[PDB]
Amino acid sequence: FPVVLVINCGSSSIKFSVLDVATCDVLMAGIADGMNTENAFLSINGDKPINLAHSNYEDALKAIAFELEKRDLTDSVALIGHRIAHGGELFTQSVIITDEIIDNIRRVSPLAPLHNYANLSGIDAARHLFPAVRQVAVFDTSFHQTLAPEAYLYGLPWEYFSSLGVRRYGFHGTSHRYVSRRAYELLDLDEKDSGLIVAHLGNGASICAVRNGQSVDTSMGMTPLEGLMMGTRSGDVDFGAMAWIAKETGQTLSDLERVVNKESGLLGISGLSSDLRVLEKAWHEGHERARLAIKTFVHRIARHIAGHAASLHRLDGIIFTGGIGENSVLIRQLVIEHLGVLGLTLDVEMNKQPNSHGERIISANPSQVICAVIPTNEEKMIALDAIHLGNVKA
Amino acid sequence: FPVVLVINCGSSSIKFSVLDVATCDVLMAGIADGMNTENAFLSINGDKPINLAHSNYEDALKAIAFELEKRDLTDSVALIGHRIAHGGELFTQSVIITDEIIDNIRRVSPLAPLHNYANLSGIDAARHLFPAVRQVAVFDTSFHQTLAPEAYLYGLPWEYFSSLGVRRYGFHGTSHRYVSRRAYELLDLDEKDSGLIVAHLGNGASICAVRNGQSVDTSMGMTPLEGLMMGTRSGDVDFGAMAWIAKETGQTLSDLERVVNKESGLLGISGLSSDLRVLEKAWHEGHERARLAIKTFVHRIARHIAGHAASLHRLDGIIFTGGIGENSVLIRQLVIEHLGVLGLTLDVEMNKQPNSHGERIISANPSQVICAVIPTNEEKMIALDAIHLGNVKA
Ligand SMILES: Nc1ccn([C@@H]2O[C@H](COP(=O)(O)O)[C@@H](O)[C@H]2O)c(=O)n1
Ligand SMILES: Nc1ccn([C@@H]2O[C@H](COP(=O)(O)O)[C@@H](O)[C@H]2O)c(=O)n1
Repeated sequence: FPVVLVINCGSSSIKFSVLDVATCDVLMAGIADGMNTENAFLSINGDKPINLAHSNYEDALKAIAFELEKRDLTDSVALIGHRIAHGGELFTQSVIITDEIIDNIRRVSPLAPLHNYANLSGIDAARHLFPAVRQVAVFDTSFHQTLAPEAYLYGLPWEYFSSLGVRRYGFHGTSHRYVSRRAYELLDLDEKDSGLIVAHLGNGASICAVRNGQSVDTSMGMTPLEGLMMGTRSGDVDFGAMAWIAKETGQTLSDLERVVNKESGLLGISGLSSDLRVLEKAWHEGHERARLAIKTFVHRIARHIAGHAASLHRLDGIIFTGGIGENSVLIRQLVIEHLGVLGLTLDVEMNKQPNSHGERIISANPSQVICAVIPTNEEKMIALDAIHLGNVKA
Repeated sequence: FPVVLVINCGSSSIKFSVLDVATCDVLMAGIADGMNTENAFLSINGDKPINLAHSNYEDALKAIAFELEKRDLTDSVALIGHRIAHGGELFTQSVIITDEIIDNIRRVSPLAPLHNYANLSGIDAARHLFPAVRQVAVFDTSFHQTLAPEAYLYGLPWEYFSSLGVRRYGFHGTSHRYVSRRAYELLDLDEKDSGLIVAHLGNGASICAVRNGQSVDTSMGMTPLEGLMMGTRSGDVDFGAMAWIAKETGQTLSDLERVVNKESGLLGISGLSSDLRVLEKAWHEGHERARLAIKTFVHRIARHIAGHAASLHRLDGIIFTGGIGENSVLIRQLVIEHLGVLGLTLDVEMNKQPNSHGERIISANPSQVICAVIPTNEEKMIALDAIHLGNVKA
């Protein structure tokens, strides 16, 4: 009974999942958080954080690998899937990892210095500890590679694009790809003749316009920073306003990049929390700045959902997904009420239902556009790619 | 037969118009270009650029004033209208200029250092040369002041808004106000129950969502830089991509602000021209980068028109205006074809017609949204404000 080992080897931590091939369901999931810092620990299923301190990426994965053998699961690992942050222009689909692939990941790595090098560390580790196991690289940008130049060009001098690689790449590709696939079945649509908007709201937040099965426009830019306002990310911001701030308070570009990543977004406007559940409660208890942050949040999503609709010949579906997307009854409704212009009528009985109801329609019949909630499963999509690439012979 | 003197006293030049009160039509128009530079000149009606060299704002207006008396027009100046770039939060409508008003303009002037101080120079001049003439200040932001906080807040720390004044202000207010007013009559709509999108495409480019006679969302930000890609302005740009560029090529924020204002936009992608007529011809003659620049240009407009529609309960009209908006048969159509999703069908016979046809419908009957061209008249709107404020007693 073979299994797929999924790895999101981020900068600060190493997340992992062990999916069964037969069911595509998680048998085991863990995390190696606080990496390289004096005390690094491994928390599998959340039962006991074993302090594997004084250790790096190579041994943290060797700690996870030993625990797989503790559960007699090592011998059953047929495939390993690696989540990669940035594919650049070089990667349009998931690939079997060879030396050539490692090189090409290393080539585009300047575009995501924090994430990509951390991903490569995890690739080497898994390659070392499991050499006779087929390994797959799944990229977080590759879905958005179907974008036409008018969709991905910035209004900068052409040289910044041709020699340096400055363009729109977009992120949450795997999520957007997964959810879109699921929507065709749920909504009973023809992939070859369809237009969807997918709102991935959660950790980061992004919108994708999926036309006839292809990503044609997406909210995020070169960095995960452009687009929607997020938990701690500012979203769309006037560069003139930024340059003004840098002059008025005398801050370096380095200062502001840290401000826009860590101090901004929902956290920034509310001055309270980056967490929705806290801000939803905060508003319910007469907090204006938490209410404002949500109202702004909802507005920018509503702006980008309608915006991205332009890249469709027809609008069949708006799909909510991700932590906030799947669970927030409020945000979903405020967003939809904001889009009455698109002819949306929302069934509030259906919108009430918690996430346990999984893939569900949430718009009433008179609606000209079908709204739905689809739980995102990046782990399942990574596995499916790996299983598919498993049958191939390289 | 009284007249209104309109002044756009920009940083580099001083434009002016002399409108008749009875007709609201231009009797005289000129420009004092290349200000303060060794050779400054005055070109009235474009007949003879008289080199009033070695001179500043106070004497350039004194050169225009003498030429008004040369045409026995000085004694007939009942009102003077000043175009102001940035009103800040302090100005929501046009006002009669008093000392208090001068102060308040001087207060918000840090927000537009290039433009506002140039505007104040022209106010002092006109005040000096015409002391017994009522003068009106018309602000380029004041129309957009009806925006709700969720529409104008950036996802930055709240402090940047409350103490420093960093928010969305928007521009082309006077144009957006004028055109919207004209649309109600042209489209035979009820102002109190209407939703319009106005695309001001020309010099700079901006979109405004006008709901029930009020500006509820607009493309430009704190600076005229945010929003649509423009002639030499980049438009919406990822801050992460900007910060990346500053690292990769080692450029100061000052460098990039100059790059994004002067070297970017249509000029940047094409590497040829910031002028549409040149780029339209260039594409017609197999130039890919000029074609790409236009395709990108059209796409971003299509993105923002659909985007701004979200802030409406209903979409009745899309209105094209400004240099590019009124004259470009191509751009208008490419934009509308991009918005087939909103249910637009375009009458190409009507879209063919040149600007001489003035205020015209350009969408066919089966269209769910009325498209129209309305020539913008900032001069006429400034005059109308002044005439109105002329009847008031301060
Ligand atoms: N019941 C829940 C669960 C999560 N959430 C929100 O979803 C977000 C988590 O998103 P991800 O899991 O995609 O990172 C958190 O910001 C949290 O506030 C919520 O608003 N209601
Ligand atoms: N017939 C015309 C006239 C002007 N234009 C464009 O309109 C723009 C001028 O806009 P403004 O007058 O608003 O500054 C120029 O970029 C020019 O290329 C055009 O494309 N066709």
